[PDB]
Amino acid sequence: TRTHGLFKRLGIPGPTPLPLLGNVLSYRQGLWKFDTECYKKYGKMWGTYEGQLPVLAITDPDVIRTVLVKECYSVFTNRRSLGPVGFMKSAISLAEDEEWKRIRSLLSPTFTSGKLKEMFPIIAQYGDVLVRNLRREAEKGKPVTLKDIFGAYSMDVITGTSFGVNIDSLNNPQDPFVESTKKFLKFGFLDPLFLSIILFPFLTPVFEALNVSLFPKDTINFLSKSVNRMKLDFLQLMIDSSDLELAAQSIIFIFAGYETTSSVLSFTLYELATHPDVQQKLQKEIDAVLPNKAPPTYDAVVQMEYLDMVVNETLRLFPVAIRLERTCKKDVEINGVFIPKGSMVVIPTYALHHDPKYWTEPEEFRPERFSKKKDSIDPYIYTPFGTGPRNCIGMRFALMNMKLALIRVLQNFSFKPCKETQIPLKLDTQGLLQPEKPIVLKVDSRD
Ligand code: HEM
Ligand SMILES: CCC(=O)O[C@]1(C(=O)CCl)[C@@H](C)C[C@H]2[C@@H]3CCC4=CC(=O)C=C[C@]4(C)[C@@]3(F)[C@@H](O)C[C@@]21C
Repeated sequence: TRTHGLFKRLGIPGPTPLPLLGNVLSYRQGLWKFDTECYKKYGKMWGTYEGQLPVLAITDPDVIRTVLVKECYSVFTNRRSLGPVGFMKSAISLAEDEEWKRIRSLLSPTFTSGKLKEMFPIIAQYGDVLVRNLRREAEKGKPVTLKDIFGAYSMDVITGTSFGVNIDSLNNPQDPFVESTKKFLKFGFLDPLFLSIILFPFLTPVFEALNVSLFPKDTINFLSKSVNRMKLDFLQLMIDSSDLELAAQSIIFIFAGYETTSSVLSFTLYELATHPDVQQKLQKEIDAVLPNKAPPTYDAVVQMEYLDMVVNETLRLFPVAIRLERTCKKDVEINGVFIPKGSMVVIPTYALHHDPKYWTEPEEFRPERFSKKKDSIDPYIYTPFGTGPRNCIGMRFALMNMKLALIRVLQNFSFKPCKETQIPLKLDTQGLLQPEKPIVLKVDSRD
């Protein structure tokens, strides 16, 4: 209760904390659900405690633009106070202040639209693997469990592009890359370690000194073992430019991009199933641009307007990262409130994405929201990839992979519900947004 008066004192509303734990019990229902309930309850700003760590949640866009862009470098440079990660404290999402400022700089040339335009054929090759895989499953007439197919694609594309070559994960379950990377799936709140770290950060130096890491030590090595072993994609581009630092980044990319890409694709496809009119219209768009199942190309995949709007609206409904988190590296005035050092600020993307103030019929899937014809979207309400210098660096790359996959599958099949399709979709209560029950759809071919 050392800090459990901070918000009472500073005139900031919030749910009453419980000793030691904080409001953390409220997280078991899921953060997206907690973040919104508070939003509705407390308005523009509410405070909570993670054990002892205060947490300030801002919804006003200007305040957001302050935290995310204006004073990203003067104050809010780090995300969540670092945990027992050992040497992956070099990977870019985890580094802080200057160490990150460098690593960011030294990886930017890899994620420019130019290098992406370059990598395009190495990615689109993975769509042929994907189509066979989805035909196999649907040739039968058998409902398809999307997370198998598109989890597989997600990993194949990232593994191969990040380091190595095609694994065809679905048909090589015993591949040593497949079993080892599959272990990022259980990240966040689930592990006892994260809880003890969340509630008692002062143990973090301890676990480091005991070589106990949040990450699966069993796999971190095998990846590093395969990285140094190799020393067309991220690898060589990293090659041209420490050797531990290089080995981290390769792993974080797989981390930051494996499960997000996967959940978003099956989310997109779920919505196309339950709005067949949107599914035709995108099919029409695809067939006019690449007639007779033509091979995709970079400048096409980028200029497909509806397709962009379709991915974009899905990220409105399903911001897989739920919230954006920054740490005050110094005392700071955030919108007339005095916020001590170490504190965390939360920009509640999911809740802001579902606000009726900014989105007519917020629960409805309406790709038209993103018509370039309409008034541009506020980049601090819509924060699916972050904004500011700390945003998803692979943003352009992820949108490419998903669009590539979505095109290939939509050239060859449609998607519709069946008896086993959960409608409405329900979210799970842990980690990145995922469905309560896995998505299964009927996938008939167009011929
Ligand atoms: C649908 C796919 C993805 C989504 C929704 C997503 C979302 C996000 C978000 C919200 C952040 C943090 C933003 C912030 O702090 O405000 C982030 C960070 C990051 N993402 Fe992604 N991401 C995706 C895919 C990827 C992929 C494929 C990669 C790399 C190949 C990637 C690499 C990274 C990295 C390195 C960071 C941390 C960089 C930093 O802290 O400066 N992301 N991502
Ligand atoms: C998990 C793969 C990944 O790299 O995700 C992150 C990212 O930037 C790219 Cl998505 C990663 C560094 C840490 C991730 C957050 C930790 C706390 C956390 C616990 C949850 O239960 C739900 C969401 C977050 C709040 C989080 F998961 C997401 O925002 C995504 C973050 C920031």
